[PDB]
Order: sequence, then C-alpha cells, then structure tokens
Amino acid sequence: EEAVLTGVATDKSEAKVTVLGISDKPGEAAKVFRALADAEINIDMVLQNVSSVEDGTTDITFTCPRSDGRRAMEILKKLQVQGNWTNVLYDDQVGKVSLVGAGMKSHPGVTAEFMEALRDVNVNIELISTSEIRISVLIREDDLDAAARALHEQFQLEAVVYA
Amino acid sequence: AVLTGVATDKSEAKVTVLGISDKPGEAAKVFRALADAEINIDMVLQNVSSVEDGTTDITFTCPRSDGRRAMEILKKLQVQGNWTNVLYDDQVGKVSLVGAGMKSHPGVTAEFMEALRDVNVNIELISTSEIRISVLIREDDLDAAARALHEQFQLGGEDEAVVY
Ligand SMILES: C[C@@H](O)[C@H](N)C(=O)O
Ligand SMILES: C[C@@H](O)[C@H](N)C(=O)O
Repeated sequence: EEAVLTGVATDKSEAKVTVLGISDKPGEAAKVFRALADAEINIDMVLQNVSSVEDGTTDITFTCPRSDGRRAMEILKKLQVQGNWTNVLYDDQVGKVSLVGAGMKSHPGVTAEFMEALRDVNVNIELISTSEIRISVLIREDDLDAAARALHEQFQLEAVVYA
Repeated sequence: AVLTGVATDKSEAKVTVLGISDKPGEAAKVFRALADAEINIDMVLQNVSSVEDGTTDITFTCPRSDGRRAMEILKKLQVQGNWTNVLYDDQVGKVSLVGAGMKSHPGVTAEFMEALRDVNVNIELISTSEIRISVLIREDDLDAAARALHEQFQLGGEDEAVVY
C-alpha cells in the first residue's frame, strides 16, 4: 500500500541530444533510432512528448554516454539535412538525478515533494521521466549536489516509507 | 539483452499542460495540485523547453476516471502560470516492452519503433529507460502494436524470457 524510497542516484556521465521538429506520423521515430542503433549509440533514456498544437511536429530527446555524444550528433546532423527536421541540439553538461523506489503510483505526494525539494534549492528541472521504479530529472550537472542533498532531506533518506 | 514481456494498459487518460515557464517551481505547482486532489500519477514526461519561448509542456497519465478532473484542477492554475492550455485525452493506450540490458543494445529501441511503424501505428509519446520501453498510442491501436511487438521480439504470452 505504501510507497517505499530506496535511494537517490546521480549520474554525470551522460549527454543529451534533442532532435527538433519531427513530423508526427508513423516511421519517424524508427528513422532516428535505426540510425543510432546502427551506430551503436548506447541509449539510456528516450523522451518524446505529444506533438505541438501549433505545428503538429514534436521533439525527441535521448541521453547516452558522453563518449557516444559526438558520434550521435554526426549521424543525426546528416539525417537532419536530408529530411524536414528543424535542428538537432547537443548538451554534454547535463546531470541526471533520480529518486528510486517502489509503489509511487498511488502516492502523488512523492512526485509533488520531489519537485518542491528541487524548487527550494533553485534547481531548474529541464526534463522529467518516470518509470515503475524511479522519478528522474535532467538538470545542470553543477546542480547535482544541491539536488541529491535536497532529495535526501525531503524524504529523510537507507530505505524509507513515504510519510 | 533479454526481453521478458509486452505490457498493455487501456485504463489511463493523459493530460498535458502546455506552455509552462521553464523556471524553478513551476512543476511543483502542477504536482502539488494533483497530490492535494489525490489523483494517482502513473507516468510523467517533460521534454526540453524551446529556446525562443522559454516554455515547455508536461504530460502525465492517471486513471481514466480522474483525467477530466485532473485537467480541470490544473486549469485553475493556467492564468497565474501563463500557460497556453491544459488538454485531456481519454482514448490513450500504453504499450511497453520489458527486459534487461537494453542500454547496451540500442537495436531493441530501433526494433520497437520499426515494429509499430510496420503496423502503421503512430507513436504519440515515448518514455524509456533501461528496464522498459513505453509509448502512448491511440487505444484503438493497442492490439496491433502489442501483437507486432510479440512478433518482433519473439515473445509469447507466458512471460518466458527470450534473449535478444
Ligand atoms: C514522432 C514519431 O514518434 C512518430 N509519431 C512515429 O510514430 O514514428
Ligand atoms: C517546467 C518545470 O519543470 C520547471 N523547469 C521547474 O523546474 O519547475
């Protein structure tokens, strides 16, 4: 019944790449990911939100090891010019911080307090993604310490019940 | 890479806050409002903000019966945040591929996308990690997507693990 938090994880070893302006039609994500998979880019997370109400296109962001970042840009910039994408952006100064746990679905206060914790130390949340075991956000790598510390304080974190 | 199953869910709605300012504290306003309303949040996805506008969008899923209410409780905050809007969709399906060791095998992500393309299913939202590739699609496309992924990854229906 309860949500249980088992840890706060930080990762400063990734880069994120964003492909902007993809038509929201079948097969467009396949074009991006077949190119990357053929180049052996080790993808950590992919995030694509719903397509825009003003343009109908959407953006796709993914993280990968920083050592894979320049190659992924090379592959994608080639694709960029052949098709109708707006642009491809690179960022190798991103940090990932995650609250790890279980049973968070029925406790929305866990999500609210994760955002409040980072707001209270002025850490801007650049990207959010979640799974069955984690709330993960991408922020400036220089804010990883303030962020992880704020989360440990917010949830009074070895494993803890959300209260 | 070892794949363990294809999971489907047709019990959720998705709600999207459009045009939120990309500055500290704004996601907290969204999520504190949903927590005080006791609305279960299943997945949250926010991509990067636009450099020209300084805004981004946040999408979350929740039980379908709470979707319209979640959208309307968030519309109470739209003006203060100068959001463009809050949308609700109760026709969404979620399909996921579960497995171990996907990070070192990007071919698994590419094949997931190819599978859906080859059955002409448009992917609305993507959220993946090393333990699960999840997408949101129209609920009427759920059966087609799910069968395509069983074929693509040679998975049966008994959760028998299959190496990639
Ligand atoms: C944008 C991309 O996800 C597209 N909707 C597809 O199905 O490939
Ligand atoms: C858009 C929202 O995530 C904002 N960047 C915040 O940190 O609250």
